[PDB]
Amino acid sequence: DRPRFSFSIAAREGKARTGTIEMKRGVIRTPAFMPVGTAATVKALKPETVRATGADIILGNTYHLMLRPGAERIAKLGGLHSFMGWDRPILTDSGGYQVMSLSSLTKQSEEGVTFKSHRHMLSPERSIEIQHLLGSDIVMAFDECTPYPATPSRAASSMERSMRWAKRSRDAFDSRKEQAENAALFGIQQGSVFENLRQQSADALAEIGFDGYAVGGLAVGEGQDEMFRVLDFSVPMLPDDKPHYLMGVGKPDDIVGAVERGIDMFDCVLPTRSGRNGQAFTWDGPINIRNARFSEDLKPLDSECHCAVCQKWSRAYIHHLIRAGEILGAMLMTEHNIAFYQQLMQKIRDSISEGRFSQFAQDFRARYFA
Amino acid sequence: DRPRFSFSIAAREGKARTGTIEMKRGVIRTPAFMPVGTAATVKALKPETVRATGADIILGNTYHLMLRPGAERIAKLGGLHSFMGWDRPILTDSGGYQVMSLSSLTKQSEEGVTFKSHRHMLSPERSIEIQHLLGSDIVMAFDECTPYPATPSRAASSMERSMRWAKRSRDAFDSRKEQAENAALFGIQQGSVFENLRQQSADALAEIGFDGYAVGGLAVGEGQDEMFRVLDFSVPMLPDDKPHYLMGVGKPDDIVGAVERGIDMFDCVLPTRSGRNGQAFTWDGPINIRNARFSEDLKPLDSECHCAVCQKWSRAYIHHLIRAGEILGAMLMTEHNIAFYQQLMQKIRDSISEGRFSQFAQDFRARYFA
Ligand SMILES: CNc1nc2c(CCNCC3CCCC3)c3nc(N)[nH]c(=O)c3cc2[nH]1
Ligand SMILES: CNc1nc2c(CCNCC3CCCC3)c3nc(N)[nH]c(=O)c3cc2[nH]1
Ligand SMILES: [Cl-]
Ligand SMILES: [Cl-]
Ligand SMILES: [Zn+2]
Ligand SMILES: [Zn+2]
Repeated sequence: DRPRFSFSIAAREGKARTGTIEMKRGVIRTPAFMPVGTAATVKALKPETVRATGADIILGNTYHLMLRPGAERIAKLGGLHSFMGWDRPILTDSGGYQVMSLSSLTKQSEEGVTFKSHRHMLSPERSIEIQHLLGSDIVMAFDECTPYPATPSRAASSMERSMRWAKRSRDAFDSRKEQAENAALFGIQQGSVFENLRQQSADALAEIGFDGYAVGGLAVGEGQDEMFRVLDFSVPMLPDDKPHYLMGVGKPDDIVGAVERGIDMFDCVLPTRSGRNGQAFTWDGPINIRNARFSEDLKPLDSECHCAVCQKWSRAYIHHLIRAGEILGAMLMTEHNIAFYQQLMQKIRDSISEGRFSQFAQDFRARYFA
Repeated sequence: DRPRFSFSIAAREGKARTGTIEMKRGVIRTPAFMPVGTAATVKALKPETVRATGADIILGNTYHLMLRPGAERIAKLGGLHSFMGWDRPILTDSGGYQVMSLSSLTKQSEEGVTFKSHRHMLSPERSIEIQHLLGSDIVMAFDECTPYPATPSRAASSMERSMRWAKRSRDAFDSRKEQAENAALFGIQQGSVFENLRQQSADALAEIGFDGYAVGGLAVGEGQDEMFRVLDFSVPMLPDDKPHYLMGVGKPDDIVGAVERGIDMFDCVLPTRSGRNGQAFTWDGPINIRNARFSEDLKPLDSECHCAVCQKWSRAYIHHLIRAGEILGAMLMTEHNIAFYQQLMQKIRDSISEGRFSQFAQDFRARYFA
């Protein structure tokens, strides 16, 4: 039987790593892309389809689920895995990021955040409890994602609060025997774009001790150049022997560059959200299938993609479906986009394992941006 | 290799029949339920899923497809079968019924109907041509579905026009060698609720000669009692050795009673349309999954249904999905409802084959309306 949590690194190239996370509910191949759910579902896909694309783990949506149908109700029905029919690992975010981005009126304090549903409270203790009620396998500490840009003073005060909340998250998780024995807990580094604050945050998280370490506070408007600059110094501050999770990233080129900088795990709504809006990812860059140039194009979305959509249906058909507002259009676009992301991760893993990831990154960028 | 068209009756009980239609693209078990597409898709289902529910044939949507993406374009892309990925028989309606129900401004004449898209003309010749361009296997004659109620004079004039159009449909179909050799053509009986007009229409259609005969002009507001009364005298007027197709019907109890009256084929948007709106069919009658009573119900939609939805997911989960507006909710409701309809048809076929259909009908009604 698998352990509660074990991360093993099988091969390395520069800062990039490939390996596996073993958990009770399954193995996660890294670098990993984790598709993101909306309301106990990955949009427009059955769980068997999500698995068929190559996903080893998905994200649940703590913020949506605590409001509807409610975390207690999901627990009463047997937990999120049973409820939605996904029996493999699930990671849950801690909810505050989405509260601060989506909620109408927020009130923040040392205790947590109160907010009005689009009233509810969210504290480190309540966040960990909700994630337990959902039955999450990878639990995120409750943090504050500092807005960008932030002054050094405000970034420091925010990061300091997040580190106090990280300790409260650790203690809440450890107090609950079933959660501590069966799930894993990740800490989230903050500190905005400032190296000294990123270092203080990394040091605080390592002193507490976590199963994995996320880089928080990025993909919040700073742009790729700045994100990469912050990753350059921030990832080496985290424990080398634990997974590194870049939250909310990102486009294919963001993922490649982040792996070059030591990131092992990614989540992003982009492939699911933008597929419904007509954007399809291809090795030659994204296309918008709604464009009239595809109305009679009999080729698949991408000429090399191995997914079931590209084996069966044409650009012309999917163009028509999306233009007509048909549900099958969203289903096919979403399956292809998630499958494309998984094929990207597989090429990344294979190229690191073979010591040719730097060349893969160069070749990928030349063709994707040609 | 299968013939162009062969209908064989394997067993009979009273007016009910069970058997098969063999066509080049597959066998159709009768009595048959034919799921209805919207715009080159059966809503929210891949074709493989439609087939998995038990469907042997589906309906294309001539009215929608002639407007978008256009019949000529579909032909240029290889036909509707290739375009949507369904390789089995497709029946297409002739388009006038939907024009008269959906179009904003209509102008009717002996030549056909002109209308504005929500300008285009539709005549017997153009209707048959569009169905050819789509690559339909079962082509419907171009008719006029008389509004209900209709005076005897107006019903007669309308039926007479439909019979002239039926002859024009026959000749257009026969002129096109590839269509005549590979597809089948059905005539449509009209005459409103009037026995003498139904008889004149049946006689006119039999003189022309068709591969199958539809009962048109019903399910247009007359209610089940009146529909059944008209079927009682109308179905025996059609050739016994050809299939009898009741257009646009219907609810499960409508289907059972129509089979008792000699109907072999059915199409209806109800299972697809109403599933998206939360109505699920069960052997104990329909339920609305949005009702709060299902919020914590761990049972499947129906306790006996063999479909994949009822094997995996609970009422509580589907309730949540539909309340949340999630695409997966529509997917699961639609798959279950179409599968339920196919299981109904299978029970009908098996009970006729075993000489116990009358008992099945009685048992079905007692439980469905309990
Ligand atoms: C898109 N950019 C971005 N996302 C971030 C996220 C959310 C990652 N995605 C989670 C899913 C969203 C819907 C359900 C869960 C962040 N989350 C936390 N806790 N902290 C961040 O600093 C944090 C930072 C992030 N930046
Ligand atoms: C719902 N009631 C009803 N439908 C009838 C229909 C349409 C059957 N359904 C076809 C699908 C609808 C969307 C795409 C094809 C009828 N069609 C014709 N041609 N004539 C009728 O008298 C006729 C009569 C009908 N009565
Ligand atoms: Cl969340
Ligand atoms: Cl039509
Ligand atoms: Zn693909
Ligand atoms: Zn079912």
